[PDB]
Amino acid sequence: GKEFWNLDKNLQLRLGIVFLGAFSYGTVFSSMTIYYNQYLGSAITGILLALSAVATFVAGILAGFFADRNGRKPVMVFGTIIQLLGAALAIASNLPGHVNPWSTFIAFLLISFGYNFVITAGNAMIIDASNAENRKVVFMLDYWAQNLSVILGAALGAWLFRPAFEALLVILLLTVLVSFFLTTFVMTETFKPTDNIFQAYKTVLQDKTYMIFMGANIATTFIIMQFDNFLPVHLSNSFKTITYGQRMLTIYLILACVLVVLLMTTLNRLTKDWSHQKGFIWGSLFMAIGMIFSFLTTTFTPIFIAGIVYTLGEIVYTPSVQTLGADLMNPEKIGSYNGVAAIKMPIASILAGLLVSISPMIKAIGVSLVLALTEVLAIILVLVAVNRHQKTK
Ligand SMILES: CCCCCCCCCCCCCC(=O)OC[C@H](COP(=O)([O-])O)OC(=O)CCCCCCCCCCCCC
Ligand SMILES: CCCCCCCCCCCCO[C@H]1O[C@H](CO)[C@@H](O[C@H]2O[C@H](CO)[C@@H](O)[C@H](O)[C@H]2O)[C@H](O)[C@H]1O
Ligand SMILES: CCOc1ccc(-c2nc3ccc(-c4nc5ccc(N6CCN(C)CC6)cc5[nH]4)cc3[nH]2)cc1
Repeated sequence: GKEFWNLDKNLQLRLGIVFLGAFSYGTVFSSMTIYYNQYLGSAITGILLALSAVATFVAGILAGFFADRNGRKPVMVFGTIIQLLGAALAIASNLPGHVNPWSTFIAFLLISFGYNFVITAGNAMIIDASNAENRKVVFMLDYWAQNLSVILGAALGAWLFRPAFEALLVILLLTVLVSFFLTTFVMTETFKPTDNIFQAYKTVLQDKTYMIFMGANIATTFIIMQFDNFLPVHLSNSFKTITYGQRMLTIYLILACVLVVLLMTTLNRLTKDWSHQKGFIWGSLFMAIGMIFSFLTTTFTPIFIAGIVYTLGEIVYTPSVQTLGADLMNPEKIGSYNGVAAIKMPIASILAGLLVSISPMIKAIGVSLVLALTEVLAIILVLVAVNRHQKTK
């Protein structure tokens, strides 16, 4: 909190923008599958969400490059303009009595795209206006702001999603505006280069030390991808109802976000002068242990505790990995590096989903072995990467 007021103006805007972004995500985007399922098929909803994910990954790659090629600010400003167009069109597509789902999909496809521009470039900018001393503070403040805001979003969302959709859309447009003005007027450019998209990425992919870290990061973000692919299947398939797996899985998310909001500062106090190599390993250890405990148990009391363990790990892990990457990052090609960092979520997700296809054969005990084993791999790759980088001092 006190740290926030002593930061660079640009970084403060970054926190503001992500706050608003996450809030609006919570309220509207969390419940968009409900919307799509209602108006379109579940075959359609699945195809739609697949396209949006591919769309946003491509947004991230383009934003990463253009953040390096031109400045960070133009890209960010472009993103907000895209968002305005999407938000306005989504408002006009959801008029009561004249609700157009397909139009709303396209509008939301725009908003997601526009948002990842502001995110991808914003990440590059975080590195630009940060020094090695305050970098971790920024990353955690970022991470904290998002969690608190997704909760506030979720609360308002539940109350008004079904009754007053348009109200949220109006609010979404208004948050986009706030963010747009901020990005245009208040924000100052942080990077001046001294290009070819393939050549821009070829260099980052040729960075073996970063690529190793990327592989480690994919394995630790693979554990997070559990909520997306194997925690629901587990609970829906075999959760003992207490006077409802999908309802329990929902609790877990709420619990975790609440725990981050509350224990951020506290757990940070204990980890204040830890190495990033350490934080990654302790975080990625508790995260794997928490998931394994959840997978092997089907009762409320153990799962709830198991969830507490995972969140302990996630809180430490998140800022530590985010700083480690920045240190391994080339100062001239930060944008391209953040672009490459987009691949961690789809790959970690695809593998977790692919793993879930074989879930019935191997079962919970079998699944956990694969998690533990891949987490051990993450530890190996982080040490390899940190070691190689340490030389470059
Ligand atoms: C309803 C089932 C789905 C049908 C297939 C839609 C998929 C195609 C992609 C989108 C094409 C535009 C359709 C549309 O209405 O969306 C945009 C928006 C909303 O119109 P409204 O909500 O004000 O009636 O209006 C605008 O922004 C553009 C309006 C001006 C030009 C006419 C274009 C068609 C408008 C819809 C038809 C007229 C309704 C009275
Ligand atoms: C004032 C204090 C308030 C404290 C908590 C308030 C919570 C208010 C609403 C919480 C809603 C939590 O859960 C509700 O949104 C979640 C966010 O995507 C959904 O979670 C859904 O999207 C997630 C994102 O990838 C997926 O991993 C889940 O598998 C999917 O089910 C839940 O399925 C939905 O039921
Ligand atoms: C063909 C292309 O296929 C693709 C497939 C998937 C994705 C994809 N992109 C994603 C981005 C984010 C997430 C995601 N899922 C999460 C589940 C939980 C959490 N939280 C964060 C908050 N803490 C407190 C609890 C855990 C974060 C999460 N982030 C999943 C995602 N899946 C992209 C392309």
